[PDB]
Amino acid sequence: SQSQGIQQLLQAEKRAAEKVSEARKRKNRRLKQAKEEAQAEIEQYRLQREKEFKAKE
Amino acid sequence: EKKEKQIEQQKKIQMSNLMNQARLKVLRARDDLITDLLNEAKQRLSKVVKDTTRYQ
Repeated sequence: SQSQGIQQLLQAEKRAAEKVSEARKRKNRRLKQAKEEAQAEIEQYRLQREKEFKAKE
Repeated sequence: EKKEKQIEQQKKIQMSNLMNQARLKVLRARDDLITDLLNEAKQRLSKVVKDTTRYQ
């Protein structure tokens, strides 16, 4: 009987702590990736503007 | 867009560097020519003073 309730409450704490903590860690990673990928796309746009300017020059 | 507008300025710059050499070379040539005319005139005066008639 009571062991299923013990397992439910121990699993409740584990899931509610871990799933939220993994998503918080993902949020930080996605934000860092936004800066990195934005800069990489900015460098590609800069390289295009420079190649375009060389064709004028 | 600013760098594209500067293409006419870059042509004027590069052409001006060439023209600055050209102008000053031509002007130095003019002065060398006239300086040599004055060198020949100084020689011609050193000839005129050999004729005692004109030199008197």
